Amino acid sequence: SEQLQALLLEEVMNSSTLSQEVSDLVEMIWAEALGHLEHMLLKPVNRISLNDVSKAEGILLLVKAALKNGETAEQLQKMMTEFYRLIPHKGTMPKEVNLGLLAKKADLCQLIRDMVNVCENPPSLAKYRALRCKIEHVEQNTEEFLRVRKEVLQNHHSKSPVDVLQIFRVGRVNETTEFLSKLGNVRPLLHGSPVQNIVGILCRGLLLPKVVEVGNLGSGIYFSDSLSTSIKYSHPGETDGTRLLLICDVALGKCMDLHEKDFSLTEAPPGYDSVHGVSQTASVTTDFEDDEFVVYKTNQVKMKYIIKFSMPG
Ligand SMILES: Nc1ncnc2c1ncn2[C@@H]1O[C@H](C(=O)N2CCN(CC(=O)Nc3cccc4c3CNC4=O)CC2)[C@@H](O)[C@H]1O
Repeated sequence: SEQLQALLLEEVMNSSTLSQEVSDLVEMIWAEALGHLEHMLLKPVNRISLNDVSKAEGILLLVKAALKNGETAEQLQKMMTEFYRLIPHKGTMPKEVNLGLLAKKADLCQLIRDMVNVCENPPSLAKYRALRCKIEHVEQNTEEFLRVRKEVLQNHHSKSPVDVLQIFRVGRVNETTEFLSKLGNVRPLLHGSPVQNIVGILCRGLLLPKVVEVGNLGSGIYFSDSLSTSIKYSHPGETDGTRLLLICDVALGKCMDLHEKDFSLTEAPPGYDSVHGVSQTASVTTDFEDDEFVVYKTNQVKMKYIIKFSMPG
């Protein structure tokens, strides 16, 4: 019948037995992300609507505007208690509402939006599609795995053993086409990050830090040629106990070598496309302990791989 042939097509169209490795990765990063929310949310995430988040974000803008104008804390707290009604927290309710809090509350709202959107087609594929990002497992047999393994395990100043469990080929669609390859000097660098950030990184790529009216080369996207340095930023997840790390092609064209720190950099110096923090050496002292590479454009970045690894300790 019409209906049978519909079901038979439905079976075909709705089928993708994508690998365990990729599935387990998706399940983890989402679980780890949800683990962050559950840590500081009285109300379950399922019982928060998208309206609550939109209104919550709307209040932060009013509170931020009011804070800069120097309104009394009476008004600020009155507005903020309305925010906390929509987005309940456990622990403290900061009396001193600084600008730094509002930025983190704004981040939190986005992490809530992720978890709400995804809830909806098995529960594994719903989470994969939600990333809008094409992860593909690379087999240990292939010569691509040995290649990438060595690429990661080259600049290792520290001699701490590294258990490279899984490697995944990753790509975002719009990230590739908008990449500034024409601007030369593209080299593959590493970006460490805690596991709870990964869903957000895969969803929206690496974003520019928000200049609050912390990094020692200003508000840009940092990378390193060394693995030992990227391990420091790639913290172990509470879910699995493993570390995740990105390999990105960073188009950084003209790269100015710096010795002194500079926290006020919103974009690259005039004349250069990027910055290199030169590390402390034998007879060349610097303020940088490790080699930092910083770009201040999202379209100077293009992530290639995700590396799942773990330290002994
Ligand atoms: N879309 C996104 N969703 C969620 N988190 C996202 C994101 N885009 C970036 N991030 C995350 O924001 C964080 C961020 O901006 N930060 C925190 C880190 N800080 C200093 C810094 O980058 N230092 C630094 C220096 C040298 C190497 C490396 C790093 C970090 N990773 C490295 O390999 C600069 C500001 C960062 O940890 C990144 O992973």
